[PDB]
Amino acid sequence: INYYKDAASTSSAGQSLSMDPSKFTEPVKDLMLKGAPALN
Amino acid sequence: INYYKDAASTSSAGQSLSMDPSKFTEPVKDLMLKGAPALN
Amino acid sequence: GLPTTTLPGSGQFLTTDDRQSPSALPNYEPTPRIHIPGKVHNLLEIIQVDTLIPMNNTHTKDEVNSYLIPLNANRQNEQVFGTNLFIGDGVFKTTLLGEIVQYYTHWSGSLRFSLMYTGPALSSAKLILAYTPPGARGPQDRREAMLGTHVVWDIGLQSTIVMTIPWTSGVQFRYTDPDTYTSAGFLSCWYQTSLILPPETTGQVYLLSFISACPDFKLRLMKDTQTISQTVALTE
Amino acid sequence: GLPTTTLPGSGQFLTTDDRQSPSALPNYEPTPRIHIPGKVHNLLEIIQVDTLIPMNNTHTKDEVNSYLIPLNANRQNEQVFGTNLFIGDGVFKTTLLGEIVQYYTHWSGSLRFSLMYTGPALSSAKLILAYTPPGARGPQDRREAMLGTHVVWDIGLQSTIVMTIPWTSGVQFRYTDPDTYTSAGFLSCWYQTSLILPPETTGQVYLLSFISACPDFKLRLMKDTQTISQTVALTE
Amino acid sequence: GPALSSAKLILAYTPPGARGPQDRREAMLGTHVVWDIGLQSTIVMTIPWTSGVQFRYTD
Amino acid sequence: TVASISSGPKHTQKVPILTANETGATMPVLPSDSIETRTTYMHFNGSETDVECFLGRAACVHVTEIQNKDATGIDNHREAKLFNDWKINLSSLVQLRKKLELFTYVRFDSEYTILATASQPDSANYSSNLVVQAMYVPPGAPNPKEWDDYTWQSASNPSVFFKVGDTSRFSVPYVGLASAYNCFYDGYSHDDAETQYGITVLNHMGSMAFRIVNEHDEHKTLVKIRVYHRAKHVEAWIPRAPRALPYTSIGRTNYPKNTEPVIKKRKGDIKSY
Amino acid sequence: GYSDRVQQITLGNSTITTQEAANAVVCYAEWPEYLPDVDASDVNKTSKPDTSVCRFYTLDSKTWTTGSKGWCWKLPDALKDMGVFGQNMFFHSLGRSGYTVHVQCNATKFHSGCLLVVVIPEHQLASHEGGNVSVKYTFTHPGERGIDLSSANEVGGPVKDVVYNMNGTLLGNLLIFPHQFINLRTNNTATIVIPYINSVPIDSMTRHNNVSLMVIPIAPLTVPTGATPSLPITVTIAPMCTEFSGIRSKSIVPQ
Ligand SMILES: Cc1cc(CCCCCOc2c(Cl)cc(C3=NCCO3)cc2Cl)on1
Repeated sequence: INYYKDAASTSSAGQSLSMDPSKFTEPVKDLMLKGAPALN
Repeated sequence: INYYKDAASTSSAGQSLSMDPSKFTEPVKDLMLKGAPALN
Repeated sequence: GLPTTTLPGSGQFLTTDDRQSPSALPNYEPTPRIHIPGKVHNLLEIIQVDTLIPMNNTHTKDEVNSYLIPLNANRQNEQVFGTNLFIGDGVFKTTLLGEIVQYYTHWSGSLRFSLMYTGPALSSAKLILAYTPPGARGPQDRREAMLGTHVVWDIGLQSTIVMTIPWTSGVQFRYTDPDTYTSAGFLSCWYQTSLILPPETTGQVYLLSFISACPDFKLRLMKDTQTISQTVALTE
Repeated sequence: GLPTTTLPGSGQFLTTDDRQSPSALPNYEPTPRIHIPGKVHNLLEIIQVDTLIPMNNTHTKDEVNSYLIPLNANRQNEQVFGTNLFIGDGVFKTTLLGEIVQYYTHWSGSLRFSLMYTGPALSSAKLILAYTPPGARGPQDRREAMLGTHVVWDIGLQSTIVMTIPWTSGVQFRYTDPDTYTSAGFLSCWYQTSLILPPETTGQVYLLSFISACPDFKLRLMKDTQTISQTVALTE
Repeated sequence: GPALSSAKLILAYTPPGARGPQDRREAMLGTHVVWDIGLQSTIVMTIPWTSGVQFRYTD
Repeated sequence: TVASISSGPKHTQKVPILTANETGATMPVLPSDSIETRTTYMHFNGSETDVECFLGRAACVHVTEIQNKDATGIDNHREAKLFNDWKINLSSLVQLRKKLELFTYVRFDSEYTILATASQPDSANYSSNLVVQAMYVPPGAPNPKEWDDYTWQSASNPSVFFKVGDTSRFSVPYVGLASAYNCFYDGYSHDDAETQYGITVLNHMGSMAFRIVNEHDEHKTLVKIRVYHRAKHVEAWIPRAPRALPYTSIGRTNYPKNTEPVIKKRKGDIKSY
Repeated sequence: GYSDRVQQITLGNSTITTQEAANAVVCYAEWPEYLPDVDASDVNKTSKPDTSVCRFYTLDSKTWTTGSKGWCWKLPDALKDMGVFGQNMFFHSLGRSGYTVHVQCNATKFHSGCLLVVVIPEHQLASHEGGNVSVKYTFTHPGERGIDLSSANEVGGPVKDVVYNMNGTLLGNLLIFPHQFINLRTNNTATIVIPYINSVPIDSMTRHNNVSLMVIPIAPLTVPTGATPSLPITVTIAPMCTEFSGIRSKSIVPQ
């Protein structure tokens, strides 16, 4: 129950439960498959 | 939920969301169209 | 008896909170409303009405004359007036727009700057108004001025010209109190050809200038105005 | 009037509680969000990116050189480097992994340790990396080392080797600040055959080493890092 | 060159109207190809037809 | 969810553990690519590492102090701490600072808690009960000159009145100019040759001003204000390397000269355990 | 027969071929794109010179020697003088751009050495003076010359200490930023595609640089016996999807 009118006044947000490290761990242009050779 | 009986005791009103500047910006008797000459 | 816990902030008085209160006058009946022309709902409604700018600020005590921008016959290439666009300060500051902007911290939007010509009907003139977006200096000559937002105004039957300073900005809000990062540009005006008076006529002619906000405009984060203060409470 | 009772804890301020509060700026409209590449949602997303380990810690002032593990041509049977696995201390401590682990009290999961070789292309080498699970001493010679988790790495076209320290543990969580009961083992590396340089070439070659966490990883019970402190508030 | 050597060259085409470039900075602002010397031994640069008039004289 | 699958002996032409780090990727290698594993489940979600959780607890961001005393003959209230101000900034204290600077841009609503306690360091008959008044002077607002000015009227300025010993609490939307707060800014206000450098030029959101409403009693009373800040509704972009050296200034990245080696030197060899 | 190894990038009227690449990085896995209306604020129609600005400019070459500490360039600064890109830059109030960065360094199979090529969004530098000394404008706007981390401290300039990234963080953790290594034994180029990253939809190109490109030797250069002890490093960069807005008089900037 929100007792207040504005959105800033609500409690903390709830877990992204998004999670996708590939923008950070695999930003390569041509896709690399694990097990296939790195450099062909 | 109002806890009180009288109307003065309720919280602030809620946004007019009315908004019509023409009584102030265009109080002319004969309607002016933008693009048409001001004085004919 | 229902168990409760009180949180931090209990008992505080926040002048901006909005809650219910007991009425001191239970059951009282207010006077009926009758109709009155003129109701205002948003300050955004009124800042779109244009008001005069004391552009000619060069006097030494407030006078009707600082509303008049003078024009000289026969000058060519030269500059009519210049100002930066800190709408919360300087020429703008006493105008209705300036005066309301000062109740808020941030503004964004387009401005409408118009000039109404008052010279004899048998005279003629062509002026250029230029808006210089943030990043360059106030233009120093028309050549410099004409490379930015500009309108060649031809003085005619139609007495006023409405220039718009379109919102040119990286950041989507600027501060109303003058700030650098957040600065908006300059506005200048020059003779395009020149003012020419008819025979039997002489002297200076003046332009009146107005400012109002486009429907584009946003103002946010209310605060207190530097435009009013006091040292003791007033009495009757 | 509804009857209430207040419980123990009323009026306390717990920095970790999550409740509603009145907004000081009623009705204010925040700037629109625009798109920005790079959004982070979990610290677990970032500790999977590998970063370099200053393994060569033997210097006396921080230098680019403590990131370089040297290799000697023609040595046989010998040991390249050794370290315990207290990820919250020692070599690991300044790495991004080490640096985040320190915001939490407990960790569990697999680690990925990789070595990238930088020697001339016409050289060759075979190294053995060994993980020694808790309970034995840091290995003292390859024979000892090779009886635990190990990978023979053959230096080739493929420049890096990724060793995983699989989670070997009785207790399902270990403390990030070094603790005995909770200790994780040792990591050592030895020549399997030996580094061989081509003609016209000489000196030391170096390995770069990285650390990142497997998708396996768990961190819990947040706390304050020993990695930052201060004596007076900072001013402008 | 020997197979164990390496090199990176830039070839630049300068369309009519400017002088023959005098340094790479000048050269690199017109049609150019960075050539990386490798296994593939030749590089084919094209001088695309850049012209007002649709024919030029051979003399 | 499985944390590890079961995997047995391998003798392949398909080697997942050989990679080329020069590419910039961190290949997702697992225990089961290089040893024989058994199935195990995660039993865990990664709840407490969510950025909302990481930045969502109250941190002390500022400690100031004001006193209640006779202002008679004081030529400079501000200077007598008849009232102070805090030029809103979250770079002061470094505990919360390091955490925030893990990201480049950050967007969130703030919840402030303000604790005020009183001290009476010299002989008093009693402890008086004072009421504090915290008012946020938005930039371009009449700055309090005195302790009972016309500014304190704060008729358009959000202000809160609470008792010393007690706590005040409220939350504020994200009042950033842009789409997010810049944790770092490699630019200037304008193309000047002497203009400052950093964010200290970007983060100009006025200051907060405190004062004691009560007049003065016979003794003097020291009131010390602690402001706590909790981020709610957090959004963070572009992770960066954590802060290694100590901080010297609000808003610049500068570290102190002749600082000490931040990497612990081995007591022994590279070969040491 | 496609290898990760050979590549061709054609952009405008300029083409690059590498026969010894190591894939390419696209920052944060996003490719440069123009500014959508839903994200727009300034009402001005923007100018998109296209092929006259989106081509490859090769900056002047550097020389890696055994004593090198590393070099740093800022964008869009490094290009402030390249062809029409630069003119547009000084002439509009606002502009926006992504880039393709191609760093080149070839050697032979007897050399060793490894450079880190990294892009840091919003790289705010530190003053070597400490305290709250600022870093003057000119110092953070080196132009095509970039900053040479092995040059001496100057007054009003930034600190040039490599193991601290010019800001109080450790060299070892720069790997959290989009980056690629050039390891003579593997690699001979590094290529990174940079999408436009800012907290505003469009900004000023002169008062704010939005990325620093940094090339840092990490495993020292080691040449074969009696080889000349140095290699040149060349940086070629191409603006991509560039847009300029708010045209006028032409900025005048310090120094
Ligand atoms: C980054 C970053 C984020 C912030 C926070 C800025 C704070 C915005 C203004 O916040 C307040 C508001 Cl809107 C009101 C009050 C207040 N109202 C009554 C008493 O205090 C106090 C603050 Cl700090 O600073 N740097």
